[PDB]
Amino acid sequence: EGYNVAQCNMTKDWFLVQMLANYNIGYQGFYIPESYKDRMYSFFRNFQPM
Amino acid sequence: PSMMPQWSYMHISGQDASEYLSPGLVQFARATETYFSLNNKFRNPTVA
Repeated sequence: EGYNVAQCNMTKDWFLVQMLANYNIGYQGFYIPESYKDRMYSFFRNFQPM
Repeated sequence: PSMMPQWSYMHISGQDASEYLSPGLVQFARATETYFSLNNKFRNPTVA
């Protein structure tokens, strides 16, 4: 009903949890994490919605 | 609300934020910088 995000099938809740636990981001509004704190096998780098 | 040159009252010029707060608040802020931001709530003016 009301639980997608970024035009994907993922729920908001899981997205929030992953963002937090990966970069301590989310309580202050989302935004692209900076480079060095996001290496090759990070989460956000390999997030392709279609 | 205009008992002083209003620029100081609106922080256009004058002393920095770390010197017009209750120091307990500054202690709190500097003690939780990482997991909860506060440093973008008050502007420290600059003067040439």
